[PDB]
Amino acid sequence: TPSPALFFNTVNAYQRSAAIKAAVELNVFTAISQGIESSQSLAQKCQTSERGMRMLCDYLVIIGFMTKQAEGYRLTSDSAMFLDRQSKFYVGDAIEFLLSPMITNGFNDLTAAVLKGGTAISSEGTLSPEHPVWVQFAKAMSPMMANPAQLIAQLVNEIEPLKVLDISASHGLFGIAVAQHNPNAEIFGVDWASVLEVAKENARIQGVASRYHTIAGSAFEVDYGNDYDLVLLPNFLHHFDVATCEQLLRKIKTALAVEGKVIVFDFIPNSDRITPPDAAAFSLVMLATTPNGDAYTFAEYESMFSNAGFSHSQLHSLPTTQQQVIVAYK
Amino acid sequence: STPSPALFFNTVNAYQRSAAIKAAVELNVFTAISQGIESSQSLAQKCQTSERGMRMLCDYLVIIGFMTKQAEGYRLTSDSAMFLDRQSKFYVGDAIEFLLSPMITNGFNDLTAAVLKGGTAITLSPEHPVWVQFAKAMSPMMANPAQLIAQLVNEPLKVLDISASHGLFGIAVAQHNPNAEIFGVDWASVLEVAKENARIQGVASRYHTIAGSAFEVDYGNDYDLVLLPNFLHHFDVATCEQLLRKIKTALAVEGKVIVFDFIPNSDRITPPDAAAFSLVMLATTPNGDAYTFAEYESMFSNAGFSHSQLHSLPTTQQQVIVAYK
Ligand SMILES: [Cl-]
Ligand SMILES: [Cl-]
Repeated sequence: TPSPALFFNTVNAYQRSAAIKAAVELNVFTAISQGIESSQSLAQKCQTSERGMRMLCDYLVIIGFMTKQAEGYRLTSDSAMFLDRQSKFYVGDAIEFLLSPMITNGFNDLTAAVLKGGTAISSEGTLSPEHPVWVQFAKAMSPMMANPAQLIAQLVNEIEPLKVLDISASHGLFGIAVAQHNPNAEIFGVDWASVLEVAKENARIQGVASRYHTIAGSAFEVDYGNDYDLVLLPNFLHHFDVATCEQLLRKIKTALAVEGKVIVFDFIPNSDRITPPDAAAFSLVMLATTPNGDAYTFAEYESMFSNAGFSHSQLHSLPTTQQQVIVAYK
Repeated sequence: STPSPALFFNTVNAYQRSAAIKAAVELNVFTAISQGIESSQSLAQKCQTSERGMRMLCDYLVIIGFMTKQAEGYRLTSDSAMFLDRQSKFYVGDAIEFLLSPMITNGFNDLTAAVLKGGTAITLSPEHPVWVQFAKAMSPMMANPAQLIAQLVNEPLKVLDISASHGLFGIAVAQHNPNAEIFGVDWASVLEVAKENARIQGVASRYHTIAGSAFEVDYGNDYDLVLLPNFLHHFDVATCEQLLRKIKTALAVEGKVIVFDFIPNSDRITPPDAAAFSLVMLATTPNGDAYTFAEYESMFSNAGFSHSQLHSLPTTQQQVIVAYK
């Protein structure tokens, strides 16, 4: 039988976002933790009205974050692991970036973006110089990037760099992990100055500050230097049109040493542009927030590297992690 | 088995799905595809948008399940062909005029404040104009329930329809009962949608209106049937009880009240759409709720009614209570 349920669930999907934002901001999951709490008790613990807590928690049960037992609400394993502040795997503060109005405003008029072919946000959306949303990204999103940074590092350890450039270093964890596994590596991070403050702090925390160097400014304007064994591009290229990525890849080529390598870490959808769903859905994010950005397929990236003068590019799917890697060879 | 933050991240970004379906309806994408197959280039030309914008939106709409992507272009699912193509008799797309009204989405923009307060941080203002939008935009999905309730009651009647809105509940009683006289109660501006619908359905000579607040106007007397579609949920129990006392007075000796509303099981988590409606009440009203049958039963009892009885109606989304004077 045919049904308008998808339509209506989709129309009202914004409510789920608001519900999880409230839950996180109010520490609801931390208050429940691995036990069972009534809404009356969560009201006391989180300092809210009881009826408000009850209506929120019933909804959180309805959409899958918790269960409702006789004696109260209980987290699912996933909420206990990822949303309870007591857990080492807590990612709940990612909303500081993901639900930043600096990001969500692009979706306030997606019709406008579809009409014009890119972000309806004033200027160049999130690509304006030193946009503060990238400080929020660097602070808020680093927990989920820790593991892939380590994976890329141990994929690099099969190569041995002495000189590393990390372009849009952000939190700095990709270059920092290279430094962690390679005692003779010197790391150069390129980002806006206020973002590199985070990267530096993370290098400090990780014990590699003395081998961590910064080149503040636009990846397109700064002088990188040269003789780089390894150039990392984590979650950068998707923001720009193809010509701009090509401009960047030529600059990178000049800076590489003889046997130099570029590692791209990004959302790389299959050629269908609909799978994997999370990778492929990122193209709407690029429409909403950037003028000409896209979630580019491997074939598209292979062609950019080919046109920028590289000899060979190769996909490493990395099934253990959400995003995908391309290694290019000078 | 293996734990995942996927539910968390997909819930966090869920607002994006609402944005995409809003753009698609506003741009008339589903009407442009219809029951055929159209490339993103063709659709950009038909809808007067950029090619890349259309491609990116359509790929996203394929991902979340509204259409498929074939070799030669995009193709609707049956559900989209049925409900989102304007050419279909069952088109419901313009429901977003109410559902994505700022007058509802603003409430969720400060849901955290609502939870702390116990009620809306910002609909029940005298003559709020979002109710003219509800009446125009939400009527297509109420057409079938209205016919079912008219089926359920139908055996010279005097009917009161309280918060008549689009007027379809009362109108359907008159559609099926040619000697029924209908008295719609809502704000004057909302009643003009009701009257337009009365006329369209050919029942206008037997459609009458009492303009103003359901809580202040004078209903008259000797009502066989009183309809309460989608209204009690906005108010607290005491305010509901007040209205039901006022209703009781207006009823003839063997008079019945029919409530059509979101009535969740006593778990307050099923059925999912009924149960989740209480968050919408938190976000948008000071003291509204999705009340359960026990709660409505108690309200009618305290208001002096002899009896109330549930009719789930599984052939629809919402549930029905009949109360007896
Ligand atoms: Cl990153
Ligand atoms: Cl209604």
